[PDB]
Amino acid sequence: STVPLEPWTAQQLQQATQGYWHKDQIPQTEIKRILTDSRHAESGDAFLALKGERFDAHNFVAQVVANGCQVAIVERPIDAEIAQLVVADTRLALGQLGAYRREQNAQLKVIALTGSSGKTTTKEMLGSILSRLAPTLITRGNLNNDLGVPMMLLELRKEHQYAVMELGANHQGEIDYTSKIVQPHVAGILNIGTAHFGGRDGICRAKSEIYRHILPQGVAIVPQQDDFTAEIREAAKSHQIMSFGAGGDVFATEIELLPQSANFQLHTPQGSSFVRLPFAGEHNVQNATAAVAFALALGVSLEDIVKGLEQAQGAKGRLNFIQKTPHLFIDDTYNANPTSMRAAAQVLLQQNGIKVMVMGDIGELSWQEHHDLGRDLAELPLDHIVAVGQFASAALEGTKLKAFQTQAEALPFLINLIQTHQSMSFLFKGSRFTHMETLMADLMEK
Ligand SMILES: Nc1ncnc2c1ncn2[C@@H]1O[C@H](COP(=O)(O)OP(=O)(O)NP(=O)(O)O)[C@@H](O)[C@H]1O
Ligand SMILES: [Mg+2]
Repeated sequence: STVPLEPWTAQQLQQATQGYWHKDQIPQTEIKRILTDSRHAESGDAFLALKGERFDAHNFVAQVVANGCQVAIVERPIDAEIAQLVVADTRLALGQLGAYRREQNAQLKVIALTGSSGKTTTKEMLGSILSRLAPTLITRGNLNNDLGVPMMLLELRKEHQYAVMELGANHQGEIDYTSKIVQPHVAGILNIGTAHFGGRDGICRAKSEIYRHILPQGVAIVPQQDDFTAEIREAAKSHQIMSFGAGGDVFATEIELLPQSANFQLHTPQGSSFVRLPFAGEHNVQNATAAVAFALALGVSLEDIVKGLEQAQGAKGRLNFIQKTPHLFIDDTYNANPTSMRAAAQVLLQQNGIKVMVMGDIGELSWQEHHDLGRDLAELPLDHIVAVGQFASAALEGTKLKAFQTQAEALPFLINLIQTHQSMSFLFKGSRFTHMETLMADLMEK
């Protein structure tokens, strides 16, 4: 990474991993950064060599030596001029290094959260709330798995008073592993979504591992309106509990959905407040109520929580409203599924001007799915539907909808829509692998 980092001593590296220095060659200078990318390691870094499926970064140690790196963390001694901390397993050692740094920072109050949807948005909301009060570390991008979580904890500094760790795992045992490294004071689940083997039951059990390592006198956060609310409350029973959602501790009433925001009355065990939330859509109201519950569990005042929500900003590709007078471009390109795709159309339906929904394929599904999506969206009063990809033909089945196999062929059509019409409102969305944000940037170019 590239943020300011607190250095490591050779002694700290060894103590965290219980490794040994090869041939007793011990670095006499401090280590400024631990990284896994052989392209970027330089003088002062420690290169930690990971292996995985058909890959082994031990193969690239000569590259980091040629580039000036003089410290490596490895599973086996390499014949090279570099100090080497030898460990049994470098994936485990990375976990231990993150766990050690988390433990050394005893001043921290720590949140861990998971869920099928809304993790990143809820994390950003908490980040806004907590960063107003003190230095706060939150998960960057998708660093939320067995490697990403400890990589994030390496960025902890003595100045940090708060940490908000997103945990992304979906499979049995994975959340136990990362949440044990994190050692949260407050943790919980936002929702259980649709089936990925194991079924939704398996997803529930996996994410319920997040309650196992909550620290003494901590708090478990539970969703009060989930299909698995009762099972999740049982999983959290060894901890003090707070809930969010209708019928729960923290909930919203008189919700008003505006074109780029949402108004509602917020209710909590610490009092109530109106909230002018600068996020669009009912799902983001739900994410706000979860952030409120997490923040109250850390003792933040309701007043500071509302101030944090009202100035919070969304992650990239999550309903970003981009004004390009006299046109609007909504960037919702981060990902897609059949449910969220229909939800996005509802947001576009609230905008002024000629409404054009540009959509790419939805993965992990498929033909019948797009057939019904193209049918349902065509019944909506959208002005134009531009379907791009391998299943655009399916959506065409069931004037309003045009289908393109490639983006290259879709770009002139979108350009022609400008000419054919008067302000336009575009919304762009597709699964991550379709990266519809290039087609959006390409239309915006001119
Ligand atoms: N609470 C929610 N319930 C249902 N869908 C939601 C919710 N919040 C967001 N979404 C949808 O999920 C998309 C991604 O939201 P995001 O906050 O990035 O979730 P995430 O849980 O971090 N995803 P991921 O890290 O890829 O597993 C949004 O663009 C919405 O379409
Ligand atoms: Mg995420």
